[PDB]
Amino acid sequence: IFAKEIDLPRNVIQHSGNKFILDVVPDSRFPTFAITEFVQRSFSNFTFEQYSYVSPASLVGYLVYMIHAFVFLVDAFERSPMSAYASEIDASHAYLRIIDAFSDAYIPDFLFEILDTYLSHRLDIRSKLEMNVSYGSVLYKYDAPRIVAPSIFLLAHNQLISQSRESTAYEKWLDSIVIHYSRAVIRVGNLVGGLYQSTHFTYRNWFARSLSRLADSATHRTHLRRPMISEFDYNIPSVNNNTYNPYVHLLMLEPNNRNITLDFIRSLSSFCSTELKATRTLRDHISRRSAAISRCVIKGPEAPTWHSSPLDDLKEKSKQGNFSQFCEVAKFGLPRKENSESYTFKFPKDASTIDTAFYLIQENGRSSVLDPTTADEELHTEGMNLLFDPYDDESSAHYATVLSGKLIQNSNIDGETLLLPDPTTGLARTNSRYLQGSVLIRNVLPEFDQHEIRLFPRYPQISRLSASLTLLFNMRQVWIPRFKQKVDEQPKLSNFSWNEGCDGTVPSLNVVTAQQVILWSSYRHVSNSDRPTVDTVYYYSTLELLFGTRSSMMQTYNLHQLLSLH
Amino acid sequence: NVSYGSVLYKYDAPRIVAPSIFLLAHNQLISQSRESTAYEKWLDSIVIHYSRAVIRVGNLVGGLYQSTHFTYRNWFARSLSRLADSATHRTHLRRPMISEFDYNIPSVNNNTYNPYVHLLMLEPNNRNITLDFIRSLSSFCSTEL
Amino acid sequence: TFAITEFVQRSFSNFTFEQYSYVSPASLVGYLVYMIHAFVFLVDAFERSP
Repeated sequence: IFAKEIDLPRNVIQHSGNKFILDVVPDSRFPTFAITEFVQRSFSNFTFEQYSYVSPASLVGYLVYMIHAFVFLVDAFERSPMSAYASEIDASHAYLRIIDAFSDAYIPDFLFEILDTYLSHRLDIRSKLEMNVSYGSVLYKYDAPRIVAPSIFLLAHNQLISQSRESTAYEKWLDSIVIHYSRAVIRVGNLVGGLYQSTHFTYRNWFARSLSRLADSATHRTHLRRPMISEFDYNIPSVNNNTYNPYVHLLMLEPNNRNITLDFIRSLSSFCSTELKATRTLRDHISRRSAAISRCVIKGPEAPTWHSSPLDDLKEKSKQGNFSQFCEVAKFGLPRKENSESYTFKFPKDASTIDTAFYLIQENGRSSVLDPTTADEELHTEGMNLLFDPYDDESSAHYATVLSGKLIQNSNIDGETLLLPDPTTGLARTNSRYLQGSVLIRNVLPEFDQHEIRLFPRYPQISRLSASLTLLFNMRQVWIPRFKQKVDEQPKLSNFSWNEGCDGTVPSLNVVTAQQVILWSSYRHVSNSDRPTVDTVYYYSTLELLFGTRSSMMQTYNLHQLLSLH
Repeated sequence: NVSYGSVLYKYDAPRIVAPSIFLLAHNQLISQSRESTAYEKWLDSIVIHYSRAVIRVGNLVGGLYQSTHFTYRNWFARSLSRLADSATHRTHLRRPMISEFDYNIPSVNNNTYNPYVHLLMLEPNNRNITLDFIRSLSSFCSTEL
Repeated sequence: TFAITEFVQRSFSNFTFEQYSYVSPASLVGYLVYMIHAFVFLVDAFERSP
């Protein structure tokens, strides 16, 4: 009736938002686990006599290699613009020969079940928000054990051949140096979490129990039943913060490794083609597009499968260790430290000269009840996962989600605040609210540095009603009022939530504005096109500020409780 | 009905055959040793600690005593010794990949002994190995037996 | 256990165990003794009242 009079399609302001690239970095421990179990159940059907490099370790390293190769091809040929890590790889003829080698290398149909979840995606209404997979946000002390280096499996190939009749033959593999990171010898036992010291000890977690089968030389007579055999002469690179490129390290593109890398790629591509009946490549697959990248696994506090402690060379035979002595070395779930009492606050001698409710220094009254969660095996190895899906509530589509490695691992964040729309501002700024559920990683504790992890618990959700928190006039900071001497009325101290008894050993505040936050996320954002720094990378603690609470949430087990080792 | 709800350890321990003895026999069956009687390292293997006491395979099968160690071959140990003798280890190493059971020895007493936890290997440092054991041998029985 | 060990003695050479890293005669005997005790737990937990 009033359609032509109001004429609202000709009387609106529309803006679809600014351009925003959302980076996805998969935790490669989970596809490595699936690939190792794939090779376990299929390798005896293969003929490897015409190959001097093919072993189970080499085949697992090839498939993990082709995952990282897919990531480089998406970041270099599909992301606009390409990341600063991929721009450092020169387009010279040697690099182009290796890129053409893994662009036409044959991949089995199993690995595309994982790789179809890494396809790019652009939202419908947010038509300038893009999700794509790239390692352009990767720092080594933040992401090193969650990104499985394929050079570990060449060393496992070297140990799988050796004619030794020792009991646990995978322990020389755990000694093998992978990289030098500026002053630091990082071994396989640092990245897989199977060898520590306090005398060397072996801890067999779910990742090392799976990978130890590839480097155990008790079955070396099966792998030596061939005319000609060779070993990988892998050269250990020395990098620092200024020269670390994850694509050069993961794709083995150092100048003293490019011939071995090329022979590795072509030998195992021919092996997959002739024996695994692999017919497909990555070249016709990096331009595909699907909404499966927005599915992720939400985890709580889990124990590491790594530690950053420096290991010496294994001279003797290693003993068997346990969970608690590993978590003391890995610095996970430590108790609350003791008050050293090095600083002293200035409390007045007369107590009637101040209003003591307005003075933040006690008379040594109440102590804190904040205690960290000590490392327990049932809590931190058997915790349940959540399956996130923004578009459909089907559990058959999370088969590839539990294998892929897209995850948000949240330990202590309980709330994220959304900026409410202002109808008086410009609509570009209103429709460009993209960094809402994100934390800048200046505040995020690194996992592969020598830091301590104390798990102060999230509040129990066993209340009777739902809770929320609303911020007035400014959400960017929480006000603490400072009063003048003569005020209008009595200030009521009922809205002040006190954190009684702080002594440097408990959290004093619970607000991170724009060391303290324990978070890893697959979903990231870099604020520029330069080298990723700690001031430019954001970890997304959730995607529900973007996709809503109307999205599907399903609860499941861990992958090692779902995929058995046989 | 059948239930182990009446089971005390000092009354019923050798008459209830623990399945963790055979994981240790699997560990000794693999080893590349050319010794004469190779089942005697299996008889040394500790099964459980019962409050102060190291109970071995030779205590539960009755094939290893001392008074110098001696081997007595009764009808139960003569049958079970064939599973842990590494004189035929070349038959069992004819495979691409092999692994050993990393079984952890539990320490129990009168207050904490549960026979279902011990027999079913349900200690917290053994549940992953138990799950892989069950599923691997169920798939083996399904495909071969 | 005696009967299971003699069962595995007379049948194990007909088996292909190459696709398994845990299968041996000792493991198969341990599996069958395990499933006896598992039957006992299932009867006591799901059928005995209480």
